[PDB]
Amino acid sequence: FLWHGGSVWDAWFSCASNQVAQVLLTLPYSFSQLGMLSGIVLQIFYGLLGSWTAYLISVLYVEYRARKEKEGKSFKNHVIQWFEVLDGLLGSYWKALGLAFNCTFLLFGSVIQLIACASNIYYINDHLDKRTWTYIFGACCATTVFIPSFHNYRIWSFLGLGMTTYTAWYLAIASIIHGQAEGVKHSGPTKLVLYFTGATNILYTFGGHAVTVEIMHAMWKPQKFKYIYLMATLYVFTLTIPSAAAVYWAFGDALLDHSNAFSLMPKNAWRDAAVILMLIHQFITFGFACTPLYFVWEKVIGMHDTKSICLRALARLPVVIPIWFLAIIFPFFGPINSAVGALLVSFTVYIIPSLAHMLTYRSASARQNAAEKPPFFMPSWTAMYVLNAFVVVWVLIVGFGFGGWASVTNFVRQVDTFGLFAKCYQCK
Ligand SMILES: O=C(O)COc1ccc(Cl)cc1Cl
Ligand code: NA
Repeated sequence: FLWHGGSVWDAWFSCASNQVAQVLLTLPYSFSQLGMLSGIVLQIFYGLLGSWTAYLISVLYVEYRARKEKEGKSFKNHVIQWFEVLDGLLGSYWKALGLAFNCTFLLFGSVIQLIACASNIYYINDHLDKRTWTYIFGACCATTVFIPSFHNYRIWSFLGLGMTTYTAWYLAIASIIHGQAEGVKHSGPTKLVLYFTGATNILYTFGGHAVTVEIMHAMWKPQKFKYIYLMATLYVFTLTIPSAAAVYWAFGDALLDHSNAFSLMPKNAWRDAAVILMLIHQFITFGFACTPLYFVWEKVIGMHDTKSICLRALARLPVVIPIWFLAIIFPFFGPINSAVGALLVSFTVYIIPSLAHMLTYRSASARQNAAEKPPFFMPSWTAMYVLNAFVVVWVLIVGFGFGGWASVTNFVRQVDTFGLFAKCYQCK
């Protein structure tokens, strides 16, 4: 009860901002690297852990606002940010950590959208290789230095949800109708590097929810908290499990060579519709990631105020040129999710939110005068502390130690094979 979350519409507007658009096409690859038994258990595991960490971020936001409003403060005409909460609760070293990590991740999450945009357009008009489509789409994305901000974020998310729901159910039904071939093989785990570069792509997937609660996070007065609101957290499962299971079931071990699943499906108007919807979706996730970087760069350089559109744009172009060169040089759609999710997501989404919560409520004085008692599904404090320590140690060893070695070895293998400035990655 009294969950500071809102009504049914705001509650579903939080599951809408659970971006799983682009990574949806690289999950059969991970299944072919792991097998059927490990692919499902790990998806459920990481989905539950992601929901837990999102809850942690929420309770920390509420704790900070509640502490600040008591000593005398007005939060009117001023939205709170993540690094501000970290600075207010822990100190300045945490304000530096939660800024460096959240800026590096936002830099590397747009290279991926540019790569995917240049990759999916190849399965409509394959007269120009993927590097020329990267030239063209980078020149198109370098025009976001003219769009100031977004006037509305509700409609974009509510349309992205449907654009994802069409593709996640085309990929399953087309694969079922196509059936199995004659002499396809489902070999499970063979090498270690492959198992652990698949597990990290699965870790990456379920950290997109908590990453938005670290940037926008709108909150308001509490409501009565109908308990049906929880049934919107487990709606990404009907998007990710059937589509990834039914493509691997049909196409076997031909997927450890094709990271984009559109390359195996038979061409039809439905496939063309899904490519276009995915392009429209991945063109929105690029601006929603490049806007905070623009804001932070303008604040840092000391030029927040600008009246002409020609001055803002011109000053705002050391931030989109490395996002372009990095997409041109390393165009590895699918092997890059593992590296990014092993080096940045494991710290941004999992270890830091659970370490801040452990370090905040250390003393009994901080635990008796708390803004929110422990939830109904976790009564004691020892339960929360044990769960946090487990999350920290697990993501530290399996997510960073093994995942890191495996994913970086795979990323270097791709460069050894295809070279730098590759012309067409995984084209016949
Ligand atoms: O389209 C994508 O890139 C997949 O969505 C995500 C998945 C994981 C994380 Cl951390 C962030 C995002 Cl935006
Ligand atoms: Na991967």
